[PDB]
Amino acid sequence: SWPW
Amino acid sequence: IVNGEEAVPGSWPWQVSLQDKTGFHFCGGSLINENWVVTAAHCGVTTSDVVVAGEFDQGSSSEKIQKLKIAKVFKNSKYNSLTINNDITLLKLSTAASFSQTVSAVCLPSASDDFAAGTTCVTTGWGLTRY
Amino acid sequence: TPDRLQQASLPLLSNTNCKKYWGTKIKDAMICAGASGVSSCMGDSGGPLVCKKNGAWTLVGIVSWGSSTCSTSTPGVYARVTALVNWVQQTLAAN
Amino acid sequence: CGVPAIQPVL
Repeated sequence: SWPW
Repeated sequence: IVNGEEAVPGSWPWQVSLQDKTGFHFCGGSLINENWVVTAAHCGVTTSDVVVAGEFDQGSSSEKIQKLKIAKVFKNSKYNSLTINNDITLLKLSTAASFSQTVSAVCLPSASDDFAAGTTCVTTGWGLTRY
Repeated sequence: TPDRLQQASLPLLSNTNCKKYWGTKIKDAMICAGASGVSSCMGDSGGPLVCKKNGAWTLVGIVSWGSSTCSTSTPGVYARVTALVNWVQQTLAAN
Repeated sequence: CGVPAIQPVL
């Protein structure tokens, strides 16, 4: 996951 | 947005761009009235960043955009950066936005409103189109 | 990155079904959307997920997080505005 | 709120  | 399409200019009039002092777009946001923008807490906005309203093409010099200064950042006290839960910040603008054909507010829901699985909604932004 | 503003339509998921993708990372103040051939991606964060209700566009989500490769077959995760709107209104009223 | 002056085309 990654902050968008 | 991956596999989206270009919007009609001005058709999402609450959409703002959050830019740093170098002019770099790093996050979106939404106008909820002339003085307040909603964005994500994890965007890490500071009062040195700028809210840009009325923009369509970030490569154009000819658009009548509004560059609005931020007075105060209100990060929701329930935001949990470890889980990215409650990911919301409010920005109070120093200078009110001037509403027009291309700049206006989105509605907020009631707390009890229902949006069912399977409903088709829309998202907008200047994020990457390919990874 | 694009110069011009992009849009996409996409469906809302239930949190129970979103947990098949993301497991215990999905909390009550999140809502999932997508897995439909489109995805939000880096730089979309903070922007809107809007749904039309009684003729008006209403802010249902705030772009938050998702797949590190913006996979179009995995749902994106958005902050669930109905869970947060009471804090919005308390903040506006006090400031 | 919520009603753009320039209608979106989806």
